[PDB]
Amino acid sequence: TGYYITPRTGAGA
Amino acid sequence: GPPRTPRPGRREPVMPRPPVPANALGARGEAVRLQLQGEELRLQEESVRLHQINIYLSDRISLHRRLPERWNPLCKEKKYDYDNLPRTSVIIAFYNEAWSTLLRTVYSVLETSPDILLEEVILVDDYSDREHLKERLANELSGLPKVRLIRANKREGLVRARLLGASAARGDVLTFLDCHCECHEGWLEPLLQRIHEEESAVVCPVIDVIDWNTFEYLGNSGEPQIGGFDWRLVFTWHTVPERERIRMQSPVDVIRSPTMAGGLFAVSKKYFEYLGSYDTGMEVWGGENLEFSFRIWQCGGVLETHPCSHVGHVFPKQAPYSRNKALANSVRAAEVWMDEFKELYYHRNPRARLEPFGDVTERKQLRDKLQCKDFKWFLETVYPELHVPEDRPGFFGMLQNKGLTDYCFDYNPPDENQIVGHQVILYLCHGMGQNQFFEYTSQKEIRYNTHQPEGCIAVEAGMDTLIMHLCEETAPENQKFILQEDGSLFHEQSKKCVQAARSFVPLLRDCTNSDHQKWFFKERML
Ligand SMILES: O=c1ccn([C@@H]2O[C@H](COP(=O)(O)OP(=O)(O)O)[C@@H](O)[C@H]2O)c(=O)[nH]1
Ligand SMILES: *[C@H]1O[C@H](CO)[C@H](O)[C@H](O)[C@H]1NC(C)=O
Ligand SMILES: *[C@H]1O[C@H](CO)[C@H](O)[C@H](O)[C@H]1NC(C)=O
Ligand SMILES: [Mn+2]
Ligand SMILES: [Mn+2]
Repeated sequence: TGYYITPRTGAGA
Repeated sequence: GPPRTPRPGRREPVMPRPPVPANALGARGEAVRLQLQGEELRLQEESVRLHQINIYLSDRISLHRRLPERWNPLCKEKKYDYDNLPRTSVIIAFYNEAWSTLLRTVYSVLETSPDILLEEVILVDDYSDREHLKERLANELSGLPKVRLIRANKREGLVRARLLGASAARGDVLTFLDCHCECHEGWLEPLLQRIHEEESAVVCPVIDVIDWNTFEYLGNSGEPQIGGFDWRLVFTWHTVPERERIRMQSPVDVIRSPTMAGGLFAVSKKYFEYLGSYDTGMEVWGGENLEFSFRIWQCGGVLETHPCSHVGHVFPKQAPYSRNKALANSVRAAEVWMDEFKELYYHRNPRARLEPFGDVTERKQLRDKLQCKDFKWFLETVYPELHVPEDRPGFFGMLQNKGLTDYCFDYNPPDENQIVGHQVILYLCHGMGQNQFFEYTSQKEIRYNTHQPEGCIAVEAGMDTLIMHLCEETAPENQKFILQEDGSLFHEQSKKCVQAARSFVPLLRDCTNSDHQKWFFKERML
């Protein structure tokens, strides 16, 4: 076993 | 004396919104799930497979839809001095975007931006190969007011395509958007007003989610997240610290942000050029937002999120095209801006050591010409809540057992976000890091900190197993280990030693001279 996207923010805040 | 005649121009948007069908899909920014069957269902699946966005649905949502009001009501109280605000060129580079998402971006800008403030919308075709973006696009845009379409001659990547747009721009302020955005009402005035106050401010909207499958708008009126990064040099979001919240005079004032999500921001054109714009050595995608953030802070500007400016963004299901240059781009940023702290990066992403990154001589000369502050300053002043690892020689890497040859500490949480509460085990060493990367610190903790939040090994009351906790400000007693010269790993609270035990796990046992209680760090396997 072992940076391809920009994260969205979580539903939290 | 008599009132003066104001500056002429309409405060209303460049274009009015066409009449809406009352029953139109997605009209109020609501989630739409079409529940298709048969061939229509297959066409929807093919559109997701081809765009990583439900373009089947987007094609059935109005290109002129008005986002619902979601901002903090105090933003409606803001009065703007339209007669003195600068004019902006909106720059939208696009590569193989779908028809409906791109055109909805353009109509959103034209239908929400005050005419008096918008110089032009500049579309930059980064050498797209999809046919609908060729003559069909030029024909559809040809009659629109305040729209220019510029085409690259070869594949440029988002950095150099954006610079094509900036080079052609006629406004005082450059505003960058992606080709799959939708603007909240009133998004532009706060950005321009802030740059009107401070020429060296780079100002970003709060980026709201538009869901790639349902096109639901997820903007809200709460305090937004702001930008940071971890020591893999990947952008992450975090909550506004108390230090910054104390300095805000109201909830809708601007918020300083260590880094930008990238791609959505406004900046004076003269200031963007003064700072050296973008590193033209970056390719395709990734890493430029971090380099630009570091450059802004270290070279004397401010990077800010404006809570009154909201822009929705269609985050895709996954990468819609090959993103194989983010690592090299991040290395260019690290080599120019991070000084000795680049090593903390190389330790946690060893592939970066091998990645060709080209020539950064001119960016280093840029840094000297602008007399920029160093990276230690940036960490201590802009981003002090980011934990800075020590990575002391001999105290980081894989934590290998002397007696049980070729086995090392291994921790794999179920969810990458929730790391707390599972047992650390032993596993054949593979040298790839992440699950086998640990750092023994000066505060006697065994840290699991390839990414954030940092985990610290602990032993719960009366147990012999090693469990993953979160690191805290003051190390709790059950997290303190003493790593002696000979290799013994001594748990202070238990008064016991860590022993490689039978799969294989590390367990507390009474201290002996056994090699199964001897440990050592290895950076690399060979
Ligand atoms: O080689 C490229 C890659 C992307 N883009 C465009 O530049 C912006 C890059 O953003 P993208 O949305 O793909 O990245 P993300 O927001 O998902 O991180 C978008 O408008 C893309 O259309 C481009 O012009 N050339
Ligand atoms: C992949 O998973 C295995 C088993 O879950 C191990 O935890 C291994 O350490 C992981 N690989 C990496 C590189 O983290
Ligand atoms: C995350 O927070 C931002 C504000 O900073 C946006 O509201 C975004 O829509 C949020 N993400 C989700 C999925 O709701
Ligand atoms: Mn035109
Ligand atoms: Mn995007």
